Order: sequence, then C-alpha cells, then structure tokens
Amino acid sequence: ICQDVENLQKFVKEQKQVQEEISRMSSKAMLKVQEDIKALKQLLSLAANG
Amino acid sequence: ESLINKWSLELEDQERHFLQQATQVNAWDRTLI
Amino acid sequence: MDTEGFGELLQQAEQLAAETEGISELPHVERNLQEIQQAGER
Amino acid sequence: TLLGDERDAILAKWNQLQAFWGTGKGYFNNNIDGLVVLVFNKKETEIRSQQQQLVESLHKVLGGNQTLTVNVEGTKTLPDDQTEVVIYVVERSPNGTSRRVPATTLYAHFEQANIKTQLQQLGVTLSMTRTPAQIKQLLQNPPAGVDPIIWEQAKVDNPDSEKLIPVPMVGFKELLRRLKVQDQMTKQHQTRLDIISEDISELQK
Repeated sequence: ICQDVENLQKFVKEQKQVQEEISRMSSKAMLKVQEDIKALKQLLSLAANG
Repeated sequence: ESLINKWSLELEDQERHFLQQATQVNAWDRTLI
Repeated sequence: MDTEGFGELLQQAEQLAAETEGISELPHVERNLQEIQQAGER
Repeated sequence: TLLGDERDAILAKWNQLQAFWGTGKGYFNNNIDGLVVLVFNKKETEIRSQQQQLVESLHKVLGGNQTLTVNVEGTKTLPDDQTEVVIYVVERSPNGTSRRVPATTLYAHFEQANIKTQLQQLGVTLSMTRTPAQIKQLLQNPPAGVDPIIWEQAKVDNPDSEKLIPVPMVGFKELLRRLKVQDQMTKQHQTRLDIISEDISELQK
C-alpha cells in the first residue's frame, strides 16, 4: 500500500506536469491573426478602389 | 484521510481549470475558422 | 492598423487637384470647415 | 472498504482509458485529413537527406501538374535503416480553391501496381491509410472508445455542422495536441495572408 501511494501520486503528478506543459504553451500568435486579415482586407479595398 | 482529501480537491481544482483551458482552445479554434 | 484606402482616397483627391491638360478638367481649389459647412448647406 | 473505491475512482479519473475520465471529457469540433504513412527501407536518414526530391518524386508519381501538391507531416525513426514518412496531398481547383485529397482515393492510387512499383523504386516498402455523404459516413457508427449517448449529443450540440464535425478529444496532452495543430495552422494562415499581401503590393506597385 505504501509502494503504492509512491506510484499513484507519481502518475497523477506526472499528469499535472503535462497540465503545466499546456499552461506554458498559451496565444498572442492567434490574437495577431485577426488583426492582420482585418488589415489585408483593407489594403485590398485600396487596390480595388485604385 | 489527510491524503485522499488532497486528491479530490486537487482533482476538482485542476478539472475546473482543464475545462476552462479546453474551452480556450475552443474559442481560439474559434477564432481561426 | 494597416490601411490603404484613404491613402487611396487622399491619393485620388491629391492626384485630382493637380492639373492637367485634359481639355476641361482643371484642378480645384479645396475649401474645408467653415466655408465648407455652409457650402454643404446651400 | 468504501475507502478503496474512492481511490479507484480517482485513479480512474486520471486516465486515457475513459472510465468517467477524470471528468477530462471535452469535445472539440473539427471541421470537415488525407494522411498516408509510408515506410522507407531507408535510414531516417535517407529521407531528411533528400526530402525535395523525395516528395517530387512523389509529385510526379501523381502526374506532376500544378491543381496537386505533396506535403510532409513528421518523419520518425523506427529502426537502424528505417523510416516512417507521413504525407497528405492538396489539390487545387479551376478556381483556385484548395483541399486535401482524401486518404482512401490517395491510398487507392498508390496501391497501384505501376505506382506501387514506382514507389518501391523510391524505397517504399509499405503504406497505410488512417481511415457529402461521407460525413454521415464517419460521424455515426461512434469513435475511439467514446460513448455512444455523449457522442450523440455533441452531434446535436454542434454549433456549425458543415463547417464541422464532432471529433473526439482525449485529457491534457490532447489539448496539447490541439495547440500543436493550432500553431501549425497559425503559421500557414500567416503565410497565405502574406501571399495575398505580396500580390496586392505587386498590383499597387
């Protein structure tokens, strides 16, 4: 049994690591995009009006 | 029962979080399409 | 943001007011604000 | 003891197997991949060496017209001489619309005798495929070990059915997964946006 808790907390925690891992990983790259396509669309309107 | 307690609350705590994050990604994917 | 429309517009309007030989279309003078509002009203 | 089952439930909770999966359950909606895996007799190596050729090579097996493009997802090492290359092909249409060729009518093409022979000359020992109506085809009949009543409900719950189908998502690394794709995805968006941007600059210039 107390082999036991040595492992389970270990597999659980191993998992929290991945949770951290995702947490480390987070977006600005994404936020960037809408701004750009919103911007490119506008230049296209230029060229078109030109 | 010191320990088991620790398990659940950690569990629900992270779960409540994981939930919110998945959602993030959903909303990000969201924005992608 | 990166826009290029009103830079076209201004462009146009810039390109508008200067000349040329075109038998008719001579450049126009630009008003603005006080005289223009009234001009709009007329 | 009541005590042991709670332990079990908790252990159950934190797991990829899916017995009330740690209440990790979340479904993400994936729009509706064309992936074919190839085994080369070659070192991982013979592959990253000449990666250009190697898809060209693949390109011309396909016929080598422009409306056709070969893409490489990962290359992994299996043994001392040995490699797995996963690829998908996108096909362009008369109006300039792109999509990936489906895995099966790609696999059908490669299983050909000539093409197989040609692929073999390339070093390919083996190949495998992962997989209108076809949506209907996969979305029902359930997936990965996902419960049939939940899977149903993601189908009703689906906010945006053509752009999307329910795709099973599996705890944290899966979200990791999704993110990796998102990034994958991000770069290509950025780029295509650049291509539009370049063409617009050329027109304006």
